[PDB]
Amino acid sequence: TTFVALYDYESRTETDLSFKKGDRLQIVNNTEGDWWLAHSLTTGQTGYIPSNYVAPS
Amino acid sequence: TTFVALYDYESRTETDLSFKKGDRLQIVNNTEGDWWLAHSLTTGQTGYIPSNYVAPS
Repeated sequence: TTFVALYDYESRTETDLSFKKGDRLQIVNNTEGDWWLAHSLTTGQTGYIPSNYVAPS
Repeated sequence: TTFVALYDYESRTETDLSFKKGDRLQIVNNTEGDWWLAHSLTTGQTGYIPSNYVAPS
């Protein structure tokens, strides 16, 4: 299964991928799962987490 | 809806969130969607992309 970029995206960090509209991309299986933007009720910090690391309460 | 960390995770960049096992986290709605690890067929580069930016071929 192959995706196609609908928009350009410029990498903002050392871990994201830049692409131009029309580029073809393949998703890569990773242990961590999809990454979610999350807010910590425990610490008040906010940022991306690996979804396979968490569970519904 | 509130998640709970199953494991500790140490932030590796300026955008991820550290947490300890047992911490409580809330997912945050973002424009970008979940982030996926992707491999570019166009450039051969690899890294995380915002999923709302791409579509099935």
